[PDB]
Amino acid sequence: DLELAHEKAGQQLREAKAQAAEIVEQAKKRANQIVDEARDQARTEGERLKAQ
Amino acid sequence: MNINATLIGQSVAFFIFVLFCMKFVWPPVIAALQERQKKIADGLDAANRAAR
Repeated sequence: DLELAHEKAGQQLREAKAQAAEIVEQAKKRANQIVDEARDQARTEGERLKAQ
Repeated sequence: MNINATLIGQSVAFFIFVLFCMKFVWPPVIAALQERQKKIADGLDAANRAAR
């Protein structure tokens, strides 16, 4: 059972590496989205060349 | 001689058998007790170690 426990702990360990990697990957993907939305907003804000 | 003849033979024999057994017969068997006890103790330690 101790040898089998090392393998089971090995599954939780590799799952933690993958899940932590996805959490940081999703954060970088979210960060990219925020900057792209800011560029489209700033480009649309340019209506002031006529509106004001 | 009726009774007194055995006084010298047994005294030499006892002292020889004790020292001979102590050096060439007793030590090889008693070591197994330290081992047998450790076989169980290592198994009990493995249970605490796997959980930890």
